[PDB]
Amino acid sequence: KEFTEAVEAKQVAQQEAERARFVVEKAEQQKKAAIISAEGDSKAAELIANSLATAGDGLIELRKLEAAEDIAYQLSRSRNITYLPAGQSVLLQLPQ
Amino acid sequence: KEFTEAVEAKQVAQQEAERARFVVEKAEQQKKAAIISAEGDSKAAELIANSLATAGDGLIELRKLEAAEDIAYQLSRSRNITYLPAGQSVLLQLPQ
Amino acid sequence: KEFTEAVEAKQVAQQEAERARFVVEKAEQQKKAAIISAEGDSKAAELIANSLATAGDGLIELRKLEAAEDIAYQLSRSRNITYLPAGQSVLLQLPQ
Amino acid sequence: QQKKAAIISAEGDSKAAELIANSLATAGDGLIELRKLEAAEDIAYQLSRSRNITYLPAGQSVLLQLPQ
Amino acid sequence: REYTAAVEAKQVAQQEAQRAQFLVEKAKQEQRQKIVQAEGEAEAAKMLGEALSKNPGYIKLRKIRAAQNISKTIATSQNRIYLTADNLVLNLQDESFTRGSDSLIKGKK
Amino acid sequence: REYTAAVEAKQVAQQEAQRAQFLVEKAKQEQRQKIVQAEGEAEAAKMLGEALSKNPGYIKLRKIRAAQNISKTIATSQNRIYLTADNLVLNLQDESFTRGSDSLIKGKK
Amino acid sequence: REYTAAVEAKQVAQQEAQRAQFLVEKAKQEQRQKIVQAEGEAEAAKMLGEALSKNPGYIKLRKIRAAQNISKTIATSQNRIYLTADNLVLNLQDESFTRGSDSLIKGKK
Amino acid sequence: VQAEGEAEAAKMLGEALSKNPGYIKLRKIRAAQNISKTIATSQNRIYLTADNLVLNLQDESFTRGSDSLIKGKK
Repeated sequence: KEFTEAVEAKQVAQQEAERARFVVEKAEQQKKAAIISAEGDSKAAELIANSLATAGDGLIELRKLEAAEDIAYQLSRSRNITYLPAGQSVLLQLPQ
Repeated sequence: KEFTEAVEAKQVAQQEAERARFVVEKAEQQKKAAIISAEGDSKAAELIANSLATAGDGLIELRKLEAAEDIAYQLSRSRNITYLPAGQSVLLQLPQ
Repeated sequence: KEFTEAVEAKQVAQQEAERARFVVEKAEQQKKAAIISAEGDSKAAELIANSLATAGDGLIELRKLEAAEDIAYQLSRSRNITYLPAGQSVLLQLPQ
Repeated sequence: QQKKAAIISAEGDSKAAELIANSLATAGDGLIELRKLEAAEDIAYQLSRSRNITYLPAGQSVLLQLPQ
Repeated sequence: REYTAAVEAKQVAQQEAQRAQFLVEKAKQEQRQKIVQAEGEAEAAKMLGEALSKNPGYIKLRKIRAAQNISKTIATSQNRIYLTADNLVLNLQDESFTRGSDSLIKGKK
Repeated sequence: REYTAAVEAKQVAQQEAQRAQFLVEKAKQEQRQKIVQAEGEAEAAKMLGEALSKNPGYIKLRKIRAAQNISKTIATSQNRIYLTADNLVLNLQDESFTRGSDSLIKGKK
Repeated sequence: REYTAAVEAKQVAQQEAQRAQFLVEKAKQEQRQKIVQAEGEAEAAKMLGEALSKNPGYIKLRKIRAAQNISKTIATSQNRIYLTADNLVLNLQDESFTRGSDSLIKGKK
Repeated sequence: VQAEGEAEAAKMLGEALSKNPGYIKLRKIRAAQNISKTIATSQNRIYLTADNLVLNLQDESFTRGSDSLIKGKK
């Protein structure tokens, strides 16, 4: 079974070598595309860092806090979440 | 199948690219508008920050007392939430 | 579907923008009302503050004792309420 | 043949590292996080198919009564 | 599917950029409205700050009455909890019994 | 729907701003009503301070009686609050018996 | 399977790499779109930074009011939580009571 | 003869893998290829430590659990 399969893998692997040439021509372009969608996210982010540096931790905090409304909107679809004070000898346990 | 799919993706990409350039312009308008709803919130927040900086922490603590009533109002629409001391060697456990 | 919806949104938004200039006026009035009601509460509160500041912490503690009866009255309409001494090293471990 | 080819498949994936590794060691977990979130979408479709995923506290003498 | 959709999106996005500056205006009016809502909250904030930040007389008594409005609401509160024992000072026969509330002598409180 | 609603709401908003000044009056009245709820509270406050800031005597005694009343309605309270070992001293034989019962000493209280 | 698949992949990939530099363009427009959504967020952020970075007045009161908002949401929350009970400071007979809300005197908060 | 041979494979595999058992990590992986061939009939219940699989992804235990390798933590 591995003779015909080996010959097929031989030829198909050379074909995949050339296909690799141009799949990462395509992926020069696809690295750019994914880079750039993640860059939409991350340049919203560049200028968010800009906004919260030229201004401060105002909404670094309040899209923790206004967005902590979202913390509670999102956590509770689950049923074991916690948040437990520091400044103690917490031996934090977990539920069952 | 990827042939027709990718060609259709090319044409869709052209239309979406021009579309999205003007979506970015419309989003300059909409970023102003969303900054403006977040201004509802955040500018209530500017005036609150000014109010509390000028007048101390009155309702910093009294939304921590008056609206801390919310804590009892809400914490327990599930059955495993709690509020618990520190300033000790507290070695916290949390339940099943 | 977004063309007619956008036109109706623009028209409804102009109606609501003028109505909302008058609703910011209504909001100044309704804030006179809400300020003065929350201050029914809180001006009762400030006269309590004056009473306890001039007279001392008398009913600071004694509504911290009379209303501390509320603790024993009202803690365990649930089933897991309790406390833990301070100035100490408690091994806090909440119930299950 | 895989002297050449494995050293090379590394060259590829390895220096994918090299580059992201400069990215992180220089400034930190920036696309670790952002593609935690591209992950959120696709990868955490996969990882929400997976059932239990907790977190842990920090800043305390922490312990754990782990699941039975 | 996405070709004509994107073209119509560009045209309706011209219309909606006009209507998005119009959203600047309308949501500015709802911004003043929401400002005013959270600013009735903020006027509670001001009022209480000026009243009780100089010295928390009723903010003391509201620690009190709002721990008791919290525990007039602890009925919903299935919440397991822990206050502190020297809070309710159920230390009736104790040295620190009225260390808790001979703090009525201001300075301990 | 929101267009007719908005216009009718603007006219109703003029008449309701008139009625909102009326509401300011009515809410000054509710102001007085809650002023007075917590101002009966505050009559208790003013006098309890004048009679206890001297030395918290009924506040000593009302930590005791609020511990007693807190116990008293802990009876109906399922609460798994507790107390612990050694103050109401029921180490009935102990020095701590003369440090919970002789804790009644002033200075220790 | 993989032979014709790879040949069609290479041809479709020539035209798709044209389409994918074109994706650099398309995803760049999507890049700016996501940029401007989270920029509504971001300039809300700049404005809130001028709101709060100066002094955490509403950062304090919003630690607390987001506490209460997050809490109105924690209705749905199962999340098993804690306080430090000296946070509401319900210390209903205690000296640490008026350390929690003598933090009203700015400096301890 | 047998013990010298087997335990000498142990000898020098030991020096090579006790300067680092890093080949033993790549061998977790490769012997795990073999083990995916064979152990399929199994029920192992092996809990281990947190910081391999991704999402401990920015706290200390995993900044030294995977992100450790940043020159300065290793």
